[PDB]
Amino acid sequence: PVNPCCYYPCQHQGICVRFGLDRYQCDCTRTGYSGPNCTIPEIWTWLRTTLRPSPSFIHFLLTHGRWLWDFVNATFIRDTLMRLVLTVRSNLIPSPPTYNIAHDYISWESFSNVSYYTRILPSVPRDCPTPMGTKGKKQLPDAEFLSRRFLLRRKFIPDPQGTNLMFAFFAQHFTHQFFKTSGKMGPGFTKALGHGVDLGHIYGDNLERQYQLRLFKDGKLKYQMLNGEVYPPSVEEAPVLMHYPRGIPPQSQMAVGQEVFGLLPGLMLYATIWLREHNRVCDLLKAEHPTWGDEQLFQTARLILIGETIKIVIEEYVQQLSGYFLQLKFDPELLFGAQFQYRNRIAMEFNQLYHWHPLMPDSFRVGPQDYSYEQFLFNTSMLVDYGVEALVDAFSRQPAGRIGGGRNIDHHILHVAVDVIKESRVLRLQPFNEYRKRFGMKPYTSFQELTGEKEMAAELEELYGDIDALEFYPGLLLEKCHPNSIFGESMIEMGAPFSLKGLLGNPICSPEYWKASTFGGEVGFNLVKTATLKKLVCLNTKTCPYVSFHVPD
Amino acid sequence: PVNPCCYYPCQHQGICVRFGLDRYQCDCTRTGYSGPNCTIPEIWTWLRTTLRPSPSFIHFLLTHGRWLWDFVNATFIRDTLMRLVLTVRSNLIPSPPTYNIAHDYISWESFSNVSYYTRILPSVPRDCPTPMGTKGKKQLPDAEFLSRRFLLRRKFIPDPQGTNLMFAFFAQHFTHQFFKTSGKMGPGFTKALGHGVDLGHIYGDNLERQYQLRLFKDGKLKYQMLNGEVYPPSVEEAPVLMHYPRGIPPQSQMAVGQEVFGLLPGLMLYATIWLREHNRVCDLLKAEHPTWGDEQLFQTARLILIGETIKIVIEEYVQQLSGYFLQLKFDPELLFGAQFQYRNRIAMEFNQLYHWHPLMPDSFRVGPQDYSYEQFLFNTSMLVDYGVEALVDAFSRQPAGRIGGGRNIDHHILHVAVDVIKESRVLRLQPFNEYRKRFGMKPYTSFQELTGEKEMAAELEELYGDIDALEFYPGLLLEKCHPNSIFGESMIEMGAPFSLKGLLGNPICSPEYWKASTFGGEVGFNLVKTATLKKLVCLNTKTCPYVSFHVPD
Ligand SMILES: *[C@@H]1O[C@H](CO)[C@@H](O[C@H]2O[C@H](CO)[C@@H](O[C@@H]3O[C@H](CO[C@@H]4O[C@H](CO[C@@H]5O[C@H](CO)[C@@H](O)[C@H](O)[C@@H]5O)[C@@H](O)[C@H](O)[C@@H]4O)[C@@H](O)[C@H](O)[C@@H]3O)[C@H](O)[C@H]2NC(C)=O)[C@H](O)[C@H]1NC(C)=O
Ligand SMILES: *[C@@H]1O[C@H](CO)[C@@H](O[C@H]2O[C@H](CO)[C@@H](O[C@@H]3O[C@H](CO[C@H]4O[C@H](CO[C@@H]5O[C@H](CO)[C@@H](O)[C@H](O)[C@@H]5O)[C@@H](O)[C@H](O)[C@@H]4O)[C@@H](O)[C@H](O)[C@@H]3O)[C@H](O)[C@H]2NC(C)=O)[C@H](O)[C@H]1NC(C)=O
Ligand SMILES: *[C@@H]1O[C@H](CO)[C@@H](O[C@@H]2O[C@H](CO)[C@@H](O[C@@H]3O[C@H](CO[C@@H]4O[C@H](CO)[C@@H](O)[C@H](O)[C@@H]4O)[C@@H](O)[C@H](O)[C@@H]3O)[C@H](O)[C@H]2NC(C)=O)[C@H](O)[C@H]1NC(C)=O
Ligand SMILES: *[C@@H]1O[C@H](CO)[C@@H](O[C@@H]2O[C@H](CO)[C@@H](O[C@H]3O[C@H](CO[C@@H]4O[C@H](CO)[C@@H](O)[C@H](O)[C@@H]4O)[C@@H](O)[C@H](O)[C@@H]3O)[C@H](O)[C@H]2NC(C)=O)[C@H](O)[C@H]1NC(C)=O
Ligand code: MNH
Ligand code: MNH
Ligand SMILES: *[C@@H]1O[C@H](CO)[C@@H](O[C@H]2O[C@H](CO)[C@@H](O)[C@H](O)[C@H]2NC(C)=O)[C@H](O)[C@H]1NC(C)=O
Ligand SMILES: *[C@@H]1O[C@H](CO)[C@@H](O[C@H]2O[C@H](CO)[C@@H](O)[C@H](O)[C@H]2NC(C)=O)[C@H](O)[C@H]1NC(C)=O
Ligand SMILES: CCCCCCCCO[C@@H]1O[C@H](CO)[C@@H](O)[C@H](O)[C@H]1O
Ligand SMILES: CCCCCCCCO[C@@H]1O[C@H](CO)[C@@H](O)[C@H](O)[C@H]1O
Ligand SMILES: CCCCCCCCO[C@@H]1O[C@H](CO)[C@@H](O)[C@H](O)[C@H]1O
Ligand SMILES: CCCCCCCCO[C@@H]1O[C@H](CO)[C@@H](O)[C@H](O)[C@H]1O
Ligand SMILES: CCCCCCCCO[C@@H]1O[C@H](CO)[C@@H](O)[C@H](O)[C@H]1O
Ligand SMILES: CCCCCCCCO[C@@H]1O[C@H](CO)[C@@H](O)[C@H](O)[C@H]1O
Ligand SMILES: CCCCCCCCO[C@@H]1O[C@H](CO)[C@@H](O)[C@H](O)[C@H]1O
Ligand SMILES: C[C@H](C(=O)O)c1ccc(-c2ccccc2)c(F)c1
Ligand SMILES: C[C@H](C(=O)O)c1ccc(-c2ccccc2)c(F)c1
Repeated sequence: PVNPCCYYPCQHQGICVRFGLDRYQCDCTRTGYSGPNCTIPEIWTWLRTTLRPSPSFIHFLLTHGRWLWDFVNATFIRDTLMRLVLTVRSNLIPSPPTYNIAHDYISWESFSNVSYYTRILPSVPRDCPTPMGTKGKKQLPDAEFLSRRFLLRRKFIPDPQGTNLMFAFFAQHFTHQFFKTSGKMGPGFTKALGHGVDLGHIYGDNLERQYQLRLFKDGKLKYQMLNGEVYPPSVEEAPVLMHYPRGIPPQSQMAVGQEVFGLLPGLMLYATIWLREHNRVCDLLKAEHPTWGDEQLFQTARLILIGETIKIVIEEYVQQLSGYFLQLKFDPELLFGAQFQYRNRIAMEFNQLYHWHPLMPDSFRVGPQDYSYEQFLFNTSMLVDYGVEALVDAFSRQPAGRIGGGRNIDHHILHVAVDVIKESRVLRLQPFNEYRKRFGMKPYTSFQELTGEKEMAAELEELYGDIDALEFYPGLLLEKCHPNSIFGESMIEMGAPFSLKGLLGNPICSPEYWKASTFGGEVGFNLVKTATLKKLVCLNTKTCPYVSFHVPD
Repeated sequence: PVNPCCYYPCQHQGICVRFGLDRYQCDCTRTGYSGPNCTIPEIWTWLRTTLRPSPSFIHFLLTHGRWLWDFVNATFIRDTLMRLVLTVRSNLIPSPPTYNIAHDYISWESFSNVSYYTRILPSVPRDCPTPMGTKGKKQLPDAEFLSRRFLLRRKFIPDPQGTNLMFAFFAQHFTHQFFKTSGKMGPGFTKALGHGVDLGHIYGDNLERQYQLRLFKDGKLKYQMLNGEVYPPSVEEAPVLMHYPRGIPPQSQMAVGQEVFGLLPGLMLYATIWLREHNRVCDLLKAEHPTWGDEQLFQTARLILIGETIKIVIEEYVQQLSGYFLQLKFDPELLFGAQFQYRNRIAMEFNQLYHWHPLMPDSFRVGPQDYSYEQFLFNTSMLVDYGVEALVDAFSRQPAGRIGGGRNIDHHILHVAVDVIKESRVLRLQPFNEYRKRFGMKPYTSFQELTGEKEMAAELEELYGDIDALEFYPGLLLEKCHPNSIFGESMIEMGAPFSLKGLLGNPICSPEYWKASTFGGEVGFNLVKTATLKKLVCLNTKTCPYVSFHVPD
């Protein structure tokens, strides 16, 4: 008796449940559809899907007609559209969360145990005929071969949207606060229990670590002075676990919230900027509240930095990534009149989707000097040698690589993609086409439709045998990009829901928290409301360099 | 300089914040008022409070005109009113939670660390002139004296609403799943991390314990047979820590989710009933899903019992307690059109308010036998000696004591009340009158108004010196009771918000979870929708005894 749920019979978010020895039933509750397979639409459902323009057409609208968008951005329409974007995208993410690596069904354990990443679609049942369900071959393509053939960079392909390394390192720094897969527990488990923008990559993911990083004076974080500049303290002064190669003296190791940030100067650079910002805010708070103790100063500054982070991510980071002419806006009040849960649980699919390694260049240019990967990775003196401004200027000027399209991952880090594919099979992620449907898109009917070309498509078809066997991550990276864009429609249609839900799902965005008193008053509240990448850097450096998520002109 | 917030200047939920060396500012955001102290109403705010009838009047309407209610209860008006009750009561509880014993302000730590109970009103600042703020004497009345004088029972006072011991033990059993103050960490901390109806008192508050309790076959819980009846297993078979007097061997201990249930036959009675219900549901589930494994059977049965619990608590437990002619209803769908957060955090005030020791009798009667506290407490054989049916019958027949009114706590357990008062001072809970205002009532202007009499009021005035110095717990237990009611209005006006938010705030009540598939299909969903105290007992016992939360007529 072949498990009927292996055919993914239930459509439009209907839930497949096994009944008896060989039957199945689809729970169509609130899907907007009825029938054995949740395929019979109600009137409003049918109209909505019949009138909704394609993701590609909407993408076109949002990236053309600057004159019209400028006009619209200056009106209430900006708010109307931002609210629509927030609600429509977020609603595709279940909240409270549903499944995890252990339970392909709702359970109290999945709801309460936050050491688990959640998941949007249940796993491919273990008893299915093929690894992907019922389609494809008995054995999936070799992960290594797949990576060498379709993901390995031949010649660097710059991002057409002008994205730079300042952006690339921000993305890596930012995402590493909520993606922290546990080596000890295995795939499907995380150590970032905050499951969102808690800034645990600055303050630590646990209390004792936070306490080791804190000065416990004026609400500040410990630090050290080098060349008259402020930097994170060494592991000697802040006895915290850091992942550095054996053989590196403790005095040369910097201690920050995230244990892996010693890996790249680009990561430690952001750790330095944010640490400086935290202490700068502590100073502003104390001037306003001389009676406050160290604890309240520390806690309030953290809330302010969380807000500054979400503000910058929405209005500058996502703005650069989307390429939209619509001026995005971070305003929690846009959701006060809607039904929305202020909670977030990080999905394993979101983790996979965010492996944007193609962004990394062939080498790292700092002024007239060109640094190789061996001169960059784990280099513990470069940040201090050049200082914050110099590195920000260089990273802001160097272009990052295009993410989608294929063949654009530097050989130095290709092994990461190989492991992502291997872990996807351990997590038993459903095929790319099933995720397409889950996020409102039609499944691809062939590999040529996916790639937009013929040679790679033919080889993929040979390897996978069926488009319905194509895996999640490979599909995301091999999909044809939007015209002159950094990646394809799926990265946007699937990634936007996860990202936006994770930003606005934060408790500081709730009516209960979003008030001036939460941030120590008007001064703190305005810091959040007017935060900018430029101010983040320049209010914390001697001089102000070129700073942006876009390469200069 | 005297801390200005010691005067509780900000009204209507405005937040008091210290500015400069001696100033304060009230954050009136979304309170519906403006002005230095949030006292100037907006037009709609003024209308709402002017047309709003008093709690006493509303109570009258709900306990009179049975003929009218009988009509209402059979129409959709029942739903309209239940939704109104749910939303208006729940809106008084902040969500996400705000403060805790360490932070009298919003912070990421308060939001994320669930080992802390939350609190609704901040503590009395440690630097205030008097223990309660600015009113009263420099020293509060001795806790032991206060208890002896006003809380000690002199003559048993039965509850005029007919509440029985079956109800009392349900209340004790039920609340002990979310009130588990940590002896190690101290006041302000809890071990019940589920913060609500997770049934941790049946399955254990931690995974390791749950695993020792589970059979790992058919999704069931371990059990043992005695006199042909099913009971919880022994600690020898289920190696779990249970709090029993030293000298009682593991083979003679019963292992259940909550460590302290061996203390009373009444507690183990419910532990036994729910254990039998769990395994019963597993049988029903397996019949429907023969392909399911032990894990899914166990998790699904747990979800069903959670739903059954909420159903019985709202429609029978709270119904009995309220004495309303309005037929309360548990229907999550009532809130699907409203803005509501599906989460809960247990408040320290809710813990205090739920110390209903007056309910306990002078002795426990089982048929012709009358057992004393010395014979009842920690009795290791009574449950098995009599069996479930006999104890349910006896407890359903014996009257429980009136909660409010004062002087009704049996001397055997008066020490608990003494400790509650002492814990209250450690927690630095604000005065009863501040809580009255926080929950929408006018503060009492004198002790005579509070008690409704002259004798106790006169002595209370002498001891406290000022009505605004009266503490939270004593205030709840000494306030005059509603006509022929089990307690006063404050217990209802303050208790209803916490209780209802805790019941509906459960994730199973969310649109995401409230579906047939969550409970294994229609059979499981109906078990929840039709749950009853009588069925809970009789579908798990040989014979059907008198079972109710009210003594027989
Ligand atoms: C979140 O969710 C994750 C995933 O579930 C949790 O992972 C960890 O917790 C699990 C439970 O502790 C770990 O499971 C392992 O199970 C092994 C097998 O043990 C079996 O259970 C008992 C063992 O007890 C037996 O009897 C006596 C009684 O006193 C006992 O002393 C003795 O040890 C004896 O074995 C028994 O019925 C069986 O025969 C088995 O022994 C354990 O050996 C192992 O130590 C562990 O407990 C799981 O491995 C943990 N780690 C991971 C990554 O899975 C995580 O804890 C959850 N987080 C939270 C906060 O809840
Ligand atoms: C939820 O919230 C509660 C309440 O905060 C929290 O409670 C528990 O956690 C804290 C922090 O771990 C415990 O702290 C206690 O106090 C001291 C900490 O003082 C330190 O001071 C010195 C600094 O240490 C230096 O750093 C070196 C690093 O290598 C170290 O080796 C040396 O010690 C060195 O001196 C030091 O002198 C001292 O030893 C301490 O490190 C602890 O020692 C003490 O044992 C306590 O842990 C709280 O007590 C603890 N429990 C309570 C009830 O407060 C929970 O953990 C939070 N829960 C979660 C999930 O976050
Ligand atoms: C835990 O609970 C169990 C019950 O489940 C306790 O055991 C029971 O104890 C009672 C009294 O201690 C035993 O009483 C039985 O019936 C009569 C009762 O007394 C009669 O009524 C009054 C009281 O004196 C008098 O007017 C009458 O003349 C008459 O004495 C008693 O006399 C019998 O001898 C008989 O024991 C009951 O039998 C017993 N049940 C069992 C199965 O043991 C147990 O003690 C308790 N543990 C603790 C620590 O107290
Ligand atoms: C960690 O990062 C540090 C950067 O802060 C590294 O250091 C710097 O390393 C560079 C490269 O080795 C070093 O370069 C000096 O010498 C260069 C001479 O080479 C010239 O440029 C071209 C390269 O061959 C030729 O075309 C040209 O003819 C000439 O030969 C010169 O270009 C540089 O400007 C510079 O003078 C820097 O001096 C180092 N700076 C410091 C502060 O020491 C360090 O090596 C990294 N650590 C590790 C282990 O890799
Ligand atoms: C020089 C650049 C660079 C290097 C050496 C690099 C290295 C790694 C290594 C090593 C791993 C872990 C792999 C394993 O197999 O266990 C990993 C994981 C990961 N990395 Mn990348 N990474 C980037 C850039 C780099 N990453 C950029 C740019 C981003 C974009 C946001 C990114 C995002 C991720 C994500 C997301 C993970 C997964 C983290 C987790 O699950 O713990 N990264
Ligand atoms: C026979 C009767 C009986 C006994 C011996 C009993 C005893 C105790 C003891 C001892 C403590 C812990 C006190 C301390 O000072 O630390 C405690 C706590 C508590 N009890 Mn009563 N208790 C009841 C009945 C009893 N309780 C009933 C009935 C209820 C009503 C719902 C109730 C509710 C509470 C609550 C609530 C707590 C606090 C739990 C927590 O903070 O851990 N109960
Ligand atoms: C609903 O989904 C099932 C499962 O894929 C579809 O397939 C079933 O019905 C077909 C129609 O006769 C049979 O030919 C298939 O063998 C059978 N497969 C299984 C797994 O039972 C079914 O057609 C779908 N029905 C609708 C109305 O869409
Ligand atoms: C706001 O609340 C405060 C505190 O209850 C009120 O009290 C302050 O002002 C009074 C007016 O003269 C003084 O008599 C009090 O001593 C003073 N107390 C403090 C906190 O310093 C104040 O009157 C209220 N103001 C308004 C506009 O209602
Ligand atoms: C109501 C007015 C409609 C005008 C039709 C606009 C046509 C836009 O056409 C768009 O062109 C893009 C490429 O440039 C494609 O990628 C989109 O899928 C396609 O819809
Ligand atoms: C209310 C929001 C409306 C957004 C619609 C903006 C879409 C911009 O549409 C633009 O209109 C121009 C007309 O001169 C065309 O020339 C451009 O090709 C087209 O992209
Ligand atoms: C013309 C400008 C319109 C701006 C509104 C865009 C926001 C709607 O975004 C929509 O969200 C859906 C669910 O996530 C997706 O399935 C659609 O493809 C996407 O276009
Ligand atoms: C038509 C609407 C008329 C509204 C009349 C406003 C009445 C509320 O009046 C307010 O009462 C408070 C407490 O007594 C005072 O502290 C405020 O200063 C006062 O403005
Ligand atoms: C009885 C008349 C009641 C009128 C209700 C007042 C509505 C709120 O009116 C507001 O008052 C503010 C203070 O000047 C202005 O700044 C706002 O623009 C205005 O909308
Ligand atoms: C829609 C909800 C309506 C609630 C109103 C219920 C109030 C019951 O009101 C009752 O009406 C009786 C009339 O015969 C009087 O005799 C009772 O004294 C009075 O309490
Ligand atoms: C006549 C029937 C009326 C049913 C509506 C009752 C529900 C409203 O309940 C109200 O909740 C408020 C907030 O907790 C309290 O302050 C009010 O005193 C209370 O009556
Ligand atoms: C605003 C816009 C949209 O909703 O279309 C949009 C586009 C892309 C993202 C996005 C952000 C991070 C990873 C992947 C996708 C996003 F979060 C929002
Ligand atoms: C339905 C009614 C109301 O809201 O008035 C009501 C009355 C009393 C309670 C209540 C339940 C447990 C402890 C304290 C109060 C409750 F939860 C609900």
